[PDB]
Amino acid sequence: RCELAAAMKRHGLDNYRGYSLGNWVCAAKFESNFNTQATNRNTDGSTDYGILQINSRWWCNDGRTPGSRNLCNIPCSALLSSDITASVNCAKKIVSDGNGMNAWVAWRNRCKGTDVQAWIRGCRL
Amino acid sequence: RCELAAAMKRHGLDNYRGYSLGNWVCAAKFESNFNTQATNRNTDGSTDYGILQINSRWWCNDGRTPGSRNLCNIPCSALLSSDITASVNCAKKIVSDGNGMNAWVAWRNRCKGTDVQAWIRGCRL
Amino acid sequence: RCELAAAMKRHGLDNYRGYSLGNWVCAAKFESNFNTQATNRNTDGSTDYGILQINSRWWCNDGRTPGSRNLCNIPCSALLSSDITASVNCAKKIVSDGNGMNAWVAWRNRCKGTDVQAWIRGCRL
Amino acid sequence: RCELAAAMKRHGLDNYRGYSLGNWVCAAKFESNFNTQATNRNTDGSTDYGILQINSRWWCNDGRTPGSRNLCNIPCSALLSSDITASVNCAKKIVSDGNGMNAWVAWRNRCKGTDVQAWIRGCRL
Amino acid sequence: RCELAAAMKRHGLDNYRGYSLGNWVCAAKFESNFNTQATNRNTDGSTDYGILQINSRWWCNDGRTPGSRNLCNIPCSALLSSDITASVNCAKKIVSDGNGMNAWVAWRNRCKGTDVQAWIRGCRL
Amino acid sequence: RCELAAAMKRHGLDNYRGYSLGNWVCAAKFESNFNTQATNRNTDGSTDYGILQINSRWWCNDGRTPGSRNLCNIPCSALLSSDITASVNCAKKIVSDGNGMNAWVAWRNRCKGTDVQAWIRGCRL
Repeated sequence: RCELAAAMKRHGLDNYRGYSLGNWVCAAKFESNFNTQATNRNTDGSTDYGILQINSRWWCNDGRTPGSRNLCNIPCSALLSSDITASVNCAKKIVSDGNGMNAWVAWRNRCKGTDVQAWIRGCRL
Repeated sequence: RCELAAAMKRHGLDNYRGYSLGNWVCAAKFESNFNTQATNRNTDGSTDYGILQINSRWWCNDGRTPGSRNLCNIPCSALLSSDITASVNCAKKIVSDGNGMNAWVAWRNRCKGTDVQAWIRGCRL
Repeated sequence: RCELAAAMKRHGLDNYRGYSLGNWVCAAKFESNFNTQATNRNTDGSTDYGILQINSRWWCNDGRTPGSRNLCNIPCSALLSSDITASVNCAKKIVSDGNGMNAWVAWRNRCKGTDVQAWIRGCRL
Repeated sequence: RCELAAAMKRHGLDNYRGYSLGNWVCAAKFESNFNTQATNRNTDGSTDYGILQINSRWWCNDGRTPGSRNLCNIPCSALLSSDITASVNCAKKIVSDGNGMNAWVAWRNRCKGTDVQAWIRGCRL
Repeated sequence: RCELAAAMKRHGLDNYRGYSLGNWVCAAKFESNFNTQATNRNTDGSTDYGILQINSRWWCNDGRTPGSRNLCNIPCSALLSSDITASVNCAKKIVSDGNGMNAWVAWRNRCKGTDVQAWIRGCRL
Repeated sequence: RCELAAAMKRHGLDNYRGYSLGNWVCAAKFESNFNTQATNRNTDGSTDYGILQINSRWWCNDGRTPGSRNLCNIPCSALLSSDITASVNCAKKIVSDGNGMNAWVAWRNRCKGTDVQAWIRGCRL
């Protein structure tokens, strides 16, 4: 007599008014920001809500410079940004060369989210 | 007589008005910011909510410079940012070369989120 | 007679109005900031809430400099930032070379989130 | 030579969102109530306004009185009223007679709101 | 030579959101109540306004009186009232007679709101 | 030569959000109550306003009296009232007679709000 089985129940996440990523095996660059969650109950009033609030009646301007030579102005560059590679440069001559300045190159992946095995080697009747 | 089994129940996370990432085996660069969670109950009043509040009636401007030579101005650069590689430079001559300045290169991954095994070697009847 | 089993129940986290990451085996760069959690109950009043509050009626400006030569101004650079590699430089000549200045290169991973084994070697009837 | 004149300018009241009775010479019964005046400016809220507010979940009722004889019940009579003369009586026998119980009888009026006179008795040329 | 004049300017009251009775010569019964005046400016809140506020979850009721004889109940009578003459009585026999119980009878009025006179007796040329 | 004049300027009251009765010569019964004046400025809050506030969860009721004889109950009578003449009586026999109990009877008035005179007796040319 030789009797055997395998069983597996799965059920995903329950999300209620929320941000949720269950199980991420073997990720590389991940970038989350400002994925905000809020309940507001306002009666007889005024609610403001904000992560970044910049009240700047003169932000990053330039001033009056008559008769000026060889300027290099670069205000408010790469603001709230990702992956700016050798970019937005204020120069007059640029030389770039070589086998350098490499971003996220030449990866090797061997990745299993879940595994189940059932090994039976010999019951012979 | 030879009898055997394998069993596995799974259920994901429960999230209520929240931010949640269950189980991340084998991550590389991860970047979360400002993923805020709030309840507000306002009666007969005024609620303000914010992580970054910058009241700056003159922020990063420049002033009046008539008859000026060979300027290099760079205000409020790379603000609230990630991964700015050899970028946003205030120069006149740039030379770049070589096998250097490398970001996140040449990885090797061998990664299993979950494993279950059931080894049986010989019951022979 | 030869009888055997394997069993495994799992259930994810419960989150209520909160930030939660359960179990992260084998991470590399992780960066969380400002993932704030709040309850506010306001009656008959005014509530302000904020982690960074900068009241700066003159922040990082420049002044009036007529007839000026060979300036190098860089206010409020790399503010609230990550991973700024050889970036946002205030110069006139730049030379870069070599097999240096490397960020997060050439990793090797062998990482299992969970393991279960059941070894049986010989019951032979 | 005999020269003479008479002159009279009049102008009534100015009323703006108001209750106004200018000049009442020689009145008898006058009765004003609840002639209310209000400005309301409501932003982001709830305003209630009222002179008489009576929250009375059981006001002037009667209760359960089985097998009862010769009752005389009179709740909430003459409420917010004027001139109730020998009225709304709870009795079984009423006798009324005579030259009495008189209201506001037999008046005599001689009443001038304004007077102007110009008496000239003899210039005789 | 005989020269003469008479002059009179009048102007009524100015009322702004108000209750106003200028000049009442020779009044008799006058009765003002609850002629209220209000400004309300509400922002982000709840304003209640009232002269009489009676919260009375059991006001002037009667209770349970089974098998009761010869009752005389009179709750909340003549409430907020004027001129209730021999009225709303709780009795069984009433006899009224005579030359009595008289209200506001037999008045005599001689009343001038304003007077102007100009007497000239003899210039005879 | 005989020269003469008379002059009179008048102007009524100025009222702003107010209760005002200028000049009342020769009044009899006057009755003002609750002619209230208010400004309210509410921000982020709750304002209650009231002259009479009666919180009375059991006010002037009666209780349970089974098998009761010859009752005389009169709660909350003549509340906030004027001129209640021989009224709202709790009796069984009433006899009233005579030349008595008289209210506000038989007045005589001779009343001038303003007087101006100009007497000239003899210039005879």
